[PDB]
Amino acid sequence: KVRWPDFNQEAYVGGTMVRSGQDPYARNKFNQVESDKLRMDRAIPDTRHDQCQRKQWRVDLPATSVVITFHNEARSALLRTVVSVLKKSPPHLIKEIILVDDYSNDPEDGALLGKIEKVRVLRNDRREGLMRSRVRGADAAQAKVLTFLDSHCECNEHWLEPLLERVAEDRTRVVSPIIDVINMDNFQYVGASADLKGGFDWNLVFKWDYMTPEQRRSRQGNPVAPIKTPMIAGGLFVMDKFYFEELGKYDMMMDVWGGENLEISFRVWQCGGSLEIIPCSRVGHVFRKVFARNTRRAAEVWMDEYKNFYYAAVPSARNVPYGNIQSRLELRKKLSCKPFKWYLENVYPELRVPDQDIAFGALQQGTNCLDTLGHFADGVVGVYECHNAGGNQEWALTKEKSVKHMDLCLTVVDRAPGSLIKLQGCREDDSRQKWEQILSVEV
Amino acid sequence: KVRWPDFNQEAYVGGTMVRSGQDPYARNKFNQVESDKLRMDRAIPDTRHDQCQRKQWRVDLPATSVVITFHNEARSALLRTVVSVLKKSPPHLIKEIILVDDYSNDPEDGALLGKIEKVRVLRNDRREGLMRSRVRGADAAQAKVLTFLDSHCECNEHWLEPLLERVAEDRTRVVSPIIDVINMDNFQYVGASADLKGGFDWNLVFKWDYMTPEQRRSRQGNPVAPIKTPMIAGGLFVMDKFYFEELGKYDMMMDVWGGENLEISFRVWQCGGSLEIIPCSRVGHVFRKFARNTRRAAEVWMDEYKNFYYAAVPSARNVPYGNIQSRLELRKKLSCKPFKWYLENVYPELRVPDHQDIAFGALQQGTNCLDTLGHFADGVVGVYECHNAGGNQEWALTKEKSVKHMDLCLTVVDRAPGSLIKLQGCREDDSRQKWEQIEGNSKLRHVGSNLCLDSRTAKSGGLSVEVCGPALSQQWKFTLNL
Ligand SMILES: O=c1ccn([C@@H]2O[C@H](COP(=O)(O)OP(=O)(O)O)[C@@H](O)[C@H]2O)c(=O)[nH]1
Ligand SMILES: O=c1ccn([C@@H]2O[C@H](COP(=O)(O)OP(=O)(O)O)[C@@H](O)[C@H]2O)c(=O)[nH]1
Ligand SMILES: [Mn+2]
Ligand SMILES: [Mn+2]
Repeated sequence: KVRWPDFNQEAYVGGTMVRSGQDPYARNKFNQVESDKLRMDRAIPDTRHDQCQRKQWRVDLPATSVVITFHNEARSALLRTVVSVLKKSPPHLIKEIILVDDYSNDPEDGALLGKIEKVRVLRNDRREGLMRSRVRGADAAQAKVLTFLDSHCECNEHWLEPLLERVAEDRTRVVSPIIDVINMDNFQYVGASADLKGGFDWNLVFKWDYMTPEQRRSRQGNPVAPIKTPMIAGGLFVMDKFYFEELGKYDMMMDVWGGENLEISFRVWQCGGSLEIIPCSRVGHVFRKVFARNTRRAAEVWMDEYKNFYYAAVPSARNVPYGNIQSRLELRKKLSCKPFKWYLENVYPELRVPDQDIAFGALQQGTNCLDTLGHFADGVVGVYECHNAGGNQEWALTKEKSVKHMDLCLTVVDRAPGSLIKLQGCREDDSRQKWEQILSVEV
Repeated sequence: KVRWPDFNQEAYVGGTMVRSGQDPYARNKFNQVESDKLRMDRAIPDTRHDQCQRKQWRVDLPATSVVITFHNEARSALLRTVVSVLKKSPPHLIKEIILVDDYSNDPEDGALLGKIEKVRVLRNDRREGLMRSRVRGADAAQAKVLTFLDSHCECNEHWLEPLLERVAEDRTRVVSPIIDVINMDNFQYVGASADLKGGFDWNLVFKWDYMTPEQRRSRQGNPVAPIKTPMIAGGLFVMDKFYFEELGKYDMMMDVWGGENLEISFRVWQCGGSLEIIPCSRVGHVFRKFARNTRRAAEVWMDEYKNFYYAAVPSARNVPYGNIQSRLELRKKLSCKPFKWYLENVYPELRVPDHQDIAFGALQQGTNCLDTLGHFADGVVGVYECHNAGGNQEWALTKEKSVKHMDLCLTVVDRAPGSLIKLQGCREDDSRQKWEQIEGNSKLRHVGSNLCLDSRTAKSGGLSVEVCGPALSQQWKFTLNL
């Protein structure tokens, strides 16, 4: 067993370096020459709010089993992940670090990290992917609380105490750090915004957005308070171990190319827990950039009818075979989880839910986009380039066949081609406001 | 006195029509030829939401005194305003209509309408303006509730009872209809949005804006409920007569040029009343196309925040505005709340610069604005056409010299020319985040460098840092400058 500072990084990253000519993004989708240049404990900026830095963190907290899962991870990045945990965490709070080597090409990527204090390595036989690899890691953990990280993260100062404080207080909380960004081309560590919450559109791809100005204003008194989130990124969180178990771990027939965020985020909220982002906890993550099977498996279990709006948004998924899900279904009733309606209403109210529009989003043409120009009733309407967007470029075509923004409708004021169209109050039976898929007017 | 239906509109109107060749816009800045063709009680669409078409008010509502003030109004428009009040309002709720002719060139405009049932006319002596004219009318009013309208309005079906119900239930409510649009060219009557709230930017110019999504969401249960509003348009409103008096009427030193929304809206909210837009009340208004009145409002009500207005309108700082003691004494007497309380509780969606911000608002290059492009940390930044809806075009230049949006800051990741700037978490100690306005706030340069913000690759990669130079791609001005 070696203490982390005495581990031989030069040797370990030694023979795996990018060879002249070869493509540094090739193995990984990030720049390995840049990764390999970094020391395993390289200094990173303290990105935490000023208030965190003056906090006295409790350390009379339950220890954690840190589970890190990986498949042909760059050696420099894997080691850097492990050492950030060991350097930045109170040693009595790290029971162990469990590395699940999920079929890497050189088992030595993992096994060599086995000489480090607290690290134990489990190797999969075939490639099982992230979700089952985590379940296995979790099954082997000896501590009361689980911490899951990706194999290309860098923990910041006092990242762990604020997370464990939460779950030690109430074991139904599944909590996450603010995920700082490590740039995939130059490996600079970048402070993220603390004003974000996790969410998604009806295609179900995870996305961030800012809290509303009202939510921010409500936090002014304690701006480092926990943030409740509809969904976690999924790569990094901490969860009470028995809670992870009792709620059903992860779905064992998910495969990769999987969204580790989706199903667990719905289950936790519907089945009585909460998801939080904890501002004082900062961990960096290298961000970069068939899939449908896993998403299907989540939707079919958790969303009830609103699953329809997903298939609406992504018809391309309607017949990807997704397999047997009965044991996941049994699980939901066994737990007496609330319905998806409740989650939309209570957890993600700000998600736009459809219903009977013929069409939504922007009216393109094809560089530009229909735009109110900020005009109201009796104003002309126009185009700007598409910004992607929302606001004055968002429109609906209604069951009633109107083209509307808020309650204003494009109105044929004068049939004479091609005089100007106008915004006017939407009128269910006004015929000057009816449009069909087949500014000013013309033939 | 004459039944409104018995009034001869052709005699009244016909005596002032536009003649051969003469500009039909000259007199009023609207098309008088189109106005004059209309019947005095012309049919207008019912723009009210279907859910109005019950609906909800007591049986013993209080009568109102309607006050309409005018200077050289087009006779046809004036007459339609009066007949629409008479035609659309239950007769027992109209105690009287008081016309204040604020020194119109021809006194017959008003005096001939004095033959109509319930109308009485007062002529100003001299040109007093709308505010002083309104106080004169209100002082004459015999009923318990005041209704103010402009002289180019057309009331719609059951416009009055929902206004009267609000104030009969709580006399500290000052209430307005949804104001429908009467087009100044063709005089067509156009239904307005019901999703608006009144407001203003730091230049103190009134504007509408859509409610927030959460506000809309909280109205699912009753989409025609009252709408609380930080500011009223000011032309049209109903107010308990005694409450109008007790609260200080209007500031009697306001002149012609105002501006009638501002001072009263701040005073009502700060002194414990409220302002509402009532969706089931619909009235049309002919819309068409100075700092003394605004200063008198800012100096009395705004406390330190008046400084943002002066920032926005630096020329206002010179302008005489007269004596405000009486108003400050009114403010103390009524125990009004500070402007800070108003911004927090009444209008939290106005975004307010930090006390030590150096500049604020949009950062404009011609008609384009610095836009985050929906990006977050480690993302590039760019420009779009300035849309004045804020959001991704909202910025501040802070005490710490950063250009910031939410808690992200423009960061110079590489000093090499043509290097892209990036959004990173603001950190006070980060020298890469420090920027300064130069050359009369026409450009932004990275502190301690020869590098300036540049748009040349806006659309093919992002904004960059580039050697400072005459290029127009390096011009940037904040809309607000402290
Ligand atoms: O246990 C694992 C962990 C990761 N990966 C692979 O490594 C890459 C990164 O996935 P991960 O979720 O670790 O990182 P992300 O890029 O999703 O943040 C993908 O090709 C995964 O399939 C894997 O096969 N098994
Ligand atoms: O009592 C009045 C009413 C109106 N006006 C003038 O009439 C014009 C339009 O004002 P109003 O408020 O009637 O209409 P709006 O501002 O809505 O167009 C302006 O020149 C005002 O000075 C006036 O001098 N005294
Ligand atoms: Mn990752
Ligand atoms: Mn008017």
